[PDB]
Amino acid sequence: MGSALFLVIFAYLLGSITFGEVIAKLKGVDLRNVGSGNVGATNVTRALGKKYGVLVFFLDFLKGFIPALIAVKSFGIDSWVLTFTGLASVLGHMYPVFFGFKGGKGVATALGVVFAVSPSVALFSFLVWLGIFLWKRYVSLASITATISAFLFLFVAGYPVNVLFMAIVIGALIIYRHRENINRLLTGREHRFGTLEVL
Ligand SMILES: CCCCCCC/C=C/CCCCCC(=O)OC[C@@H](O)CO
Ligand SMILES: CCCCCCC/C=C\CCCCCC(=O)OC[C@@H](O)CO
Ligand SMILES: CCCCCCC/C=C\CCCCCC(=O)OC[C@@H](O)CO
Ligand SMILES: CCCCCCC/C=C\CCCCCC(=O)OC[C@@H](O)CO
Ligand SMILES: CCCCCCC/C=C\CCCCCC(=O)OC[C@@H](O)CO
Ligand SMILES: CCCCCCC/C=C\CCCCCC(=O)OC[C@@H](O)CO
Ligand SMILES: CCCCCCC/C=C\CCCCCC(=O)OC[C@@H](O)CO
Ligand SMILES: CCCCCCC/C=C\CCCCCC(=O)OC[C@@H](O)CO
Ligand SMILES: CCCCCCC/C=C\CCCCCC(=O)OC[C@@H](O)CO
Ligand SMILES: CCCCCCC/C=C\CCCCCC(=O)OC[C@@H](O)CO
Ligand SMILES: CCCCCCC/C=C\CCCCCC(=O)OC[C@@H](O)CO
Ligand SMILES: CCCCCCC/C=C\CCCCCC(=O)OC[C@@H](O)CO
Ligand SMILES: CCCCCCC/C=C\CCCCCC(=O)OC[C@@H](O)CO
Ligand SMILES: CCCCCCC/C=C\CCCCCC(=O)OC[C@@H](O)CO
Ligand SMILES: CCCCCCC/C=C\CCCCCC(=O)OC[C@@H](O)CO
Repeated sequence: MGSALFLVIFAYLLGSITFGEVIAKLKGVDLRNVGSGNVGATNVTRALGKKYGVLVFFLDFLKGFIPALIAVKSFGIDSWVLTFTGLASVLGHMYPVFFGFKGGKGVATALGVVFAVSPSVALFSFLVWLGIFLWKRYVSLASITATISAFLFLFVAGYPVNVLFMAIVIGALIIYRHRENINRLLTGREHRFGTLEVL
């Protein structure tokens, strides 16, 4: 259907709005040259402050939630339209047409996709993330662990193959976007998150 193609294209274009760069540019800051140089909510928190980072997280989450919600309600949980809508949102966040195809790691937007599929699974995956983050204070370790957990939760809950395909590809892409963090974690060179007073 034409409406299926338009929903997927809409999801990619919406995901291509790198809200970390939007907010930082509104503030005259080049997010690629402050902090870690990454463009997600974590680096916004690191460079501009937790309140700006919460805003960016919410906006990047909504990019994934809104199109996936439309897909679920219009085409059904079993539809491969949902599969490609969720993938398009995440791929837009990672490879944004509006920001030189240099985007983020995909965690916030992927959580938004999952929330449209299953708010409970999204909550459980967030709880894993927060637990792992508070355990060791590595953002990357929390995101990798929670991404794997999210797939396992959808699998054991019995979600259909279109959803599992969407989740395994999104999850693999997220882990790939963390490949440098994994290298640092394996060699003891990953930094814990926070100011010197917090740490
Ligand atoms: C840009 C500033 C304004 C805020 C943006 C709007 C945020 C929320 C939008 C509502 C979500 C989209 C509607 C989803 C929905 O219920 O779709 C179900 C529909 O497909 C039933 O067939
Ligand atoms: C790079 C993609 C974005 C720019 C181009 C967007 C539009 C491109 C091609 C038009 C495809 C229209 C397909 C409509 C279609 O098959 O509708 C049939 C359906 O509505 C009922 O069977
Ligand atoms: C990077 C992603 C690119 C996506 C490109 C999507 C467009 C692909 C194929 C176009 C299909 C032709 C549809 C033309 C059309 O409106 O025909 C009407 C006809 O199908 C109804 O009888
Ligand atoms: C169809 C719904 C779309 C919802 C999102 C709407 C788009 C919102 C933000 C993206 C563009 C923000 C650009 C703001 C702006 O002009 O900032 C200028 C300033 O950053 C200096 O370059
Ligand atoms: C299997 C595919 C779906 C994966 C869903 C996403 C991973 C699940 C849970 C983590 C969500 C909480 C993220 C908390 C947070 O502050 O993230 C900041 C963000 O910038 C990290 O890159
Ligand atoms: C449409 C419904 C929206 C539901 C909520 C969407 C936003 C989800 C999560 C935002 C929380 C991210 C921050 C997580 C967090 O507390 O990180 C740990 C750290 O802050 C502890 O110091
Ligand atoms: C204008 C701003 C919001 C843009 C949202 C774009 C959403 C794209 C398409 C809307 C969904 C159309 C669904 C058509 C429909 O009834 O499909 C039913 C489907 O199950 C086939 O029988
Ligand atoms: C619905 C349309 C939304 C459009 C949102 C605005 C996107 C367009 C222009 C904003 C600036 C894009 C370039 C940002 C960028 O990556 O700058 C280059 C970077 O290497 C700076 O270090
Ligand atoms: C699949 C549908 C595609 C529809 C057309 C999308 C492309 C339209 C306009 C491009 C927006 C601004 C792109 C410029 C851009 O990303 O520049 C930033 C880059 O130089 C950062 O190094
Ligand atoms: C539903 C699947 C749609 C596929 C869309 C894929 C995402 C959007 C554009 C593809 C870019 C492919 C090339 C990779 C790329 O962006 O290079 C990385 C960038 O950092 C260098 O400019
Ligand atoms: C489906 C997504 C749901 C996520 C939205 C809810 C986020 C709300 C709260 C998370 C943060 C909890 C408080 C963390 C905190 O106070 O940590 C203190 C800790 O650093 C002490 O060592
Ligand atoms: C397995 C999924 C659940 C999430 C991971 C569970 C790991 C267990 C506990 C995490 C709670 C946060 C505090 C852990 C801890 O020892 O923090 C030390 C810190 O508070 C003081 O240096
Ligand atoms: C805090 C720790 C939480 C850990 C949750 C553990 C979930 C992981 C593995 C359990 C495997 C259960 C057996 C396989 C299973 O349910 O298959 C899924 C599917 O075939 C059911 O439709
Ligand atoms: C069974 C299917 C397996 C599919 C292959 C796994 C894809 C995941 C990660 C890609 C790892 C290699 C990176 C590719 C690469 O150099 O891309 C860089 C840039 O030009 C485009 O992103
Ligand atoms: C949900 C099932 C479990 C998934 C666990 C995924 C863990 C992924 C990558 C971790 C690789 C590094 C292992 C060592 C590590 O984290 O060390 C932390 C610190 O002590 C030194 O960097």
